[PDB]
Amino acid sequence: VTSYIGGEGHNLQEHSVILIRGGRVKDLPGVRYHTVRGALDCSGVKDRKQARSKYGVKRPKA
Amino acid sequence: ARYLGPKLKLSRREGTDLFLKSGVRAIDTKCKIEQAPGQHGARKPRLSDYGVQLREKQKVRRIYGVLERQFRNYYKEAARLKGNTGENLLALLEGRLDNVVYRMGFGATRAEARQLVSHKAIMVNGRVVNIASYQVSPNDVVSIREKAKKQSRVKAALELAEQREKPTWLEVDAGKMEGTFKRKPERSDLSADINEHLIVELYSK
Amino acid sequence: SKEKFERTKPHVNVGTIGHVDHGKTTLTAAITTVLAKTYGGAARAFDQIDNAPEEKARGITINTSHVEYDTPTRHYAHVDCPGHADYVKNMITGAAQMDGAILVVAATDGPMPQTREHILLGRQVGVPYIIVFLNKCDMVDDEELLELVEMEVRELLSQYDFPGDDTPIVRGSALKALEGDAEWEAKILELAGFLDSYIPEPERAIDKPFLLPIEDVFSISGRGTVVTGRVERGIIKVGEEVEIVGIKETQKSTCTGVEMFRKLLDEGRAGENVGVLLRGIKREEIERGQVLAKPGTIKPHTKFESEVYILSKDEGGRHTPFFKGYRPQFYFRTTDVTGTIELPEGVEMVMPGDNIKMVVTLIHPIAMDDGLRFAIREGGRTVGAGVVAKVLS
Amino acid sequence: MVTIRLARHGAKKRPFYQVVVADSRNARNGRFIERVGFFNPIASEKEEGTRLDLDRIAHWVGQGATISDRVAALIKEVNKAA
Amino acid sequence: ANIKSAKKRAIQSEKARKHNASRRSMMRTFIKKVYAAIEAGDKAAAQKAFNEMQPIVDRQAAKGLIHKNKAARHKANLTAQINKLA
RNA sequence: AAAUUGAAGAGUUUGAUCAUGGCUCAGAUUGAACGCUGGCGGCAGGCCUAACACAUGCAAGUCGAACGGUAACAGGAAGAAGCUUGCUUCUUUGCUGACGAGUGGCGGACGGGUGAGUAAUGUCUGGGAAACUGCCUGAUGGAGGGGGAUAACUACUGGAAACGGUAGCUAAUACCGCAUAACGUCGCAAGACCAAAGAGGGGGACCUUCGGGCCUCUUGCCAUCGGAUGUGCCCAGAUGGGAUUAGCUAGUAGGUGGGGUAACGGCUCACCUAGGCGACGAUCCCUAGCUGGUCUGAGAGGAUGACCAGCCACACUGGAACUGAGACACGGUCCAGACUCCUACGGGAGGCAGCAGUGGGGAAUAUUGCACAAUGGGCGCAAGCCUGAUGCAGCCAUGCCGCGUGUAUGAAGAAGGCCUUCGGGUUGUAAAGUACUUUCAGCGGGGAGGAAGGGAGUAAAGUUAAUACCUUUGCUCAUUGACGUUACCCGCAGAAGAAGCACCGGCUAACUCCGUGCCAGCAGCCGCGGUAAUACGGAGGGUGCAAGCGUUAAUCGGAAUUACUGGGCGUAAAGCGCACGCAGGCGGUUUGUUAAGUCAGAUGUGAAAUCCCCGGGCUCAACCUGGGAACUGCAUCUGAUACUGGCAAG
RNA sequence: GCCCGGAUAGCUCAGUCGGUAGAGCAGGGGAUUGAAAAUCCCCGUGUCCUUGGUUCGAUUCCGAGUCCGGGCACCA
Repeated sequence: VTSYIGGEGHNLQEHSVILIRGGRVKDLPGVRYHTVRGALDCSGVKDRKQARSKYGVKRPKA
Repeated sequence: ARYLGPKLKLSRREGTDLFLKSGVRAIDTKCKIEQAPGQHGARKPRLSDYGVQLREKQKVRRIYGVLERQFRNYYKEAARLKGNTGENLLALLEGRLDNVVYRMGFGATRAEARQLVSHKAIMVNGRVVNIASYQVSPNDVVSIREKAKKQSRVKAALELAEQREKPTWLEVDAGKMEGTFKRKPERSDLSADINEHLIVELYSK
Repeated sequence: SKEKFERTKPHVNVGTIGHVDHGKTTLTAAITTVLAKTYGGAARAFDQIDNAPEEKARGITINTSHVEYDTPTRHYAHVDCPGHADYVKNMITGAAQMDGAILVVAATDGPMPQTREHILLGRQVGVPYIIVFLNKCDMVDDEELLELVEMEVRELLSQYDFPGDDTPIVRGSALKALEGDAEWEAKILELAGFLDSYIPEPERAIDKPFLLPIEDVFSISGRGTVVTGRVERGIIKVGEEVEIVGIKETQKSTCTGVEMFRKLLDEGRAGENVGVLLRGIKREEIERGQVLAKPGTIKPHTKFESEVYILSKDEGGRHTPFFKGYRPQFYFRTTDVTGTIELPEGVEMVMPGDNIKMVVTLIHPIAMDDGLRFAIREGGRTVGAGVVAKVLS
Repeated sequence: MVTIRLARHGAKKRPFYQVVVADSRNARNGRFIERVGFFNPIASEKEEGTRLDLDRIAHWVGQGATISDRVAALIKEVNKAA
Repeated sequence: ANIKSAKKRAIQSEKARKHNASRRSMMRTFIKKVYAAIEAGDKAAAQKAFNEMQPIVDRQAAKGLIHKNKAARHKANLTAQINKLA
């Protein structure tokens, strides 16, 4: 599946073992998923403070 | 869960007093009435057919001081009972102990009265009650605990209930620190803060 | 279901040191073999000199303290560690966990790199309590040249400020003491006499808050996850509630078992190796980078303030100054971890042979408090010794 | 063989029983063919908490049934017709 | 499941199994004595023979040897032959 | 003791507009996860994945008042022995209490778990006729006599273990025939014929081997006819998919006889006739336990059976047979398969989809709990014994609800942030200040009910031997709570210990600014974003929810978007290219006649639990529980005869 | 717990794997444009593995460590 990664900051790799939720984005062909940040080998997203529960991002960081 | 923060914020958005923070600031310095909260409070709020429903639901839950889980609970009970859910819920909303305690002057605000009911300050039928959501029965009496009969905040509140008309299903006596819940609450004096057309719209979604 | 180890007499964590091929496993077998004859009362016996499949299968040396035995004064547990330069890490951490070490050297090779490395650890990171054994003595063609061969060991001691002759240096042939040669069985047991008195005695921090730096971990089929290692502080008993801190998220469990040397344990004690079984824990999650403890006594940290002395070239230190922005390896209990370092206000460098205040920033968290010792290494050499003065967030 | 026994009901620390016509081949809190009463051993000020059908037990024991000991007790404090 | 705290009712089942097996073939093959009275043509002598059979035909179903209400069908199948006579 | 409250719109086609129609969407819910965050209390909930394999523990047995025995323990009884010396050792004695082990009797097949089979006469809904049973229970009879075995025990002995081996003794509620028996059994009738077991308590008299007998009571047995919870059959109607899934059957279709069955039928074997079943779905191959009921929605319809409860099948696999009322079976027996394990290499051992525990799978899951207190179940002659059955604390935000985290008051509102017209405004009475209590948590104090039964003493009654024995009650008091400092309540400071999470372009509640400047990404659709963006990301403020929060998936809704409820077809996707005409459907008009359906009526049923309506209760709620309302139909049968249907004529 | 290998401009290719790392290809910016493509005119990248060491000299060697692959190795 092709799976969207949201916000800038990418800790996932061409062998990063990860979890993915549904991400609806018919804007991009075939993309029906979204990759969960701060789960398995994927770390949380950069420059977030309005999310804590989303992106795996915890009580806020830079 | 209860409001621990600044209480007068709410009244300014909701176009009502909410019967909390009923004090005053001196000479109307930065008095912040007749405005909605924050720097953008002079901007008009914008509606939709569901938006009106969410703003009316916030209103009723700020009137009677109840959670959304409490209001969802009472609305299931309203629908369990025969007749129409709308009027069945309005009967539920008016009878509960925390509201009857504010009506009966024990709390000069809603938050004084909810703290009184939790903190065993009111006993009802002569038996101690530590929950906001106890239904007072007709012709029964709510009665202050001795350790709350000393509370200066309550003693001022019960005087603020004298020469103050009370909803005609109850009376209170400052001198006893006891109030008779004389009869059942009456929709022909007080009703809740929502639209009876909107409450059946969401099942069609 | 298992049988119980009983905490009688004092008890100590020790270990062999020296090179590969020298005797590093032979000596620790051979002492325990003659101990069962001499201390224990037995006659030379075939089951004395060989050991069971079941211990060999797990005590591969490099992950397990495979050896437990008894002497007239104390019980011992003992750790086995690599004798080669391809792998030294489990010695240099094991030094801070042990109360002393058993130094083996072979006349056949002469001294090799790990007989000269492991002797330094008791100054550098651990404790200076070393007892010595000269192996393969029977090989040398002249006895009067064997006597000069032993003056080499007194020099090797004297290189790292160990007293060259007031250290006990037994002469022996450990594989001949092991098998039951009449001359070499009679020239090993002097070493257990010294082991009973050179420590001199263990002392255990069993008053303090429980700290088990985990050495190793096991997966019991049908029962789950046991975490084990030398206890640095405190106590455990069966049914205690326990916290795992360190390189992972902090979580709580119940210690529902307590064991030592594959036996159930009436009480886990400081200064000795102890294992703990854990309720509702799965072998998928746990790692050795963890530290078991009493809930809310110690927390994971990546950052810490510390005092650290930089060695002088005299002590085998640097001769070049130690600049800011270095990436030394630290040594904490069972585990090593690397951090980037910082120097005080207006200090770009500190000279060799001088003390400084430092702030470290590790590349992974470990459980830390004040008063925990380390040594630093910068690659090719150890360069300093220090202590965590407080933790940082 | 048929029995008149307790089958168990009610929440933790606050139990209940339905008195029931059952078989010993059945499960205690499961299969029964009739409820002949109710017994709340703990409840206070609950008038609807307790019944027992004496008329029904008299039919069953005529068909060769046995009353269990809780039932044989409870019929002596319930009225001898129901 | 895997275990029970006792094992002896399982051995009670084998003790019973072998004493039933050893005599279920006994009580049924005596009928070769009955068959000669069926062959002799005469209903009363056929019946007297089946009455000589009745001692072992009721006990074979009382006992474990075939269990249940199995005497009734054996008496029925053997009668359905000898009731052709009169 | 009654009943309904339900049906929707919104973003999106173009320069502008109507209709049609897809797409997206607001709602509700899950044994759900993910990720953040979290204090307190009640009741509830926690594999929804591998029917995949389980370490280790633990889950129905029990009676010495069936029998033979005497390992253990204590005692009595007797002997013997020692300055432990009239106090003390050893021995003997089954002599007694008693019980290790054996024989023996009934349930272990029960409870508990799982959803793998089965699209099924299991199950749902309702009837039909040839059926049966543990054991409880109604009721009738019987108990003659004789013969016979062997383990335990006794001795001897092999192997690593499984496994035992060798030889001897003997008892029963153990073994067996004949006898002997009721409303009994078979037989068309004559007539023949059917069981089996005793044991235990005790007294005046009476025998006596002084064991025992007799006597009488108690307890137990066996046959047999009745009742009953439970269970089986038969029958009717219903039960997902592939028709690009067309043949299936003779052990059939029909019949007849034996065999066989609890009973029943080609069940099965055989004969005889040739029929039966299907393309409006035989057959073939695929999936799936069902159902009360759970979720969703006007409901139809759809999803769905889970938490609780009725029922079925199954328990690592394959073959078979049995114990017993009943089981190719979960807890058991022989063998095989695979794996695994012990092993002296010969041989043997095992299956948590019981309870707790665990590895693994996977997106994901409690303590090798605790307890005799109370409920049921199994043995018990009775006292009693068993039970992870049962009850009940723990863990965890898994479920639902209720409560709290302080509050009355209080400004030149003061700094700051934010916004700004640069005045101030605002965040916010929020802070500072003034006034007050501690609920809850903590700690301390006090403490109900879940408890009934059961034990023993003692008196009377009954049973009875005048008498004990046997037993019930009355009465006395012996004794009984895991959960547990309980439920619930009282004392005591003191705000002390209790707020994070998501959202702000519109649909969608929240607006302004700044930066990154078509970038970061951003929304589900239309789309936003290309240097002063409520669309990004942040700030502040605002909005919304709250110890839970968002988000993702899944189901159902909006949808009438397969339209009975509720659509179009000239042309919106669209009427067969046309005729002729069977299947099946539909049938003018008139005379007579009929009614199962319909309709009127009745009888039988969908019980409980679950559901719904109305009560009651645990302080309230969640939660628990009663009563009352619901079950339109279905099976069968009775009246009317307009009508569908039936029968006959015109 | 440890040990081993891989880290030349976005891409590519060279460079005693000891002797100050060199060049190319493609692309981006600006202008055009409200912006972009394309075009036209200008221009940059080296994580030459991070970081300590060895030496007369580190790009290329040794330890320390990250990501990613691989090795050593266990069941109280």
